[PDB]
Amino acid sequence: GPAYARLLDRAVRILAVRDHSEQELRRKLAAPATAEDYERVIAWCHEHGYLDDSRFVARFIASRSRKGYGPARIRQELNQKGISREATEKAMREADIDWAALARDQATRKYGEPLPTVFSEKVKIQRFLLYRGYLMEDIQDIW
Repeated sequence: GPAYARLLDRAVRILAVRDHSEQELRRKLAAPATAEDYERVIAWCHEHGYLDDSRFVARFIASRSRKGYGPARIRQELNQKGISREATEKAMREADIDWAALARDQATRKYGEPLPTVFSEKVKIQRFLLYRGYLMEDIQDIW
């Protein structure tokens, strides 16, 4: 009906611009109609390719990993975006990204190559990589 069509126009205009998670789309539809009208719009967007959280999460992991963030931060950010843990874990497994190698790269960029090895400097390097979201397990072998 009228509410559905008005909300559909609003949704497509938002989504035509750039990728959103389904939850990001909801927040924007709710920013300045029945529950069924919202759901029907959502459903249309998925059917016509304007929403696809699996595509969204794969792209997000790729992008954030290239910017020097590790899994623990990426997972937190995805949760904020309303991506299911299921979608996140599948896309993580699929991306098969060598986090230890990317961490080593961030470290040499900030701290030089060969990496510092003195105890007090190594601790600072570990702190930096952990804050970036790399796992202790990722970090243990950069040396």
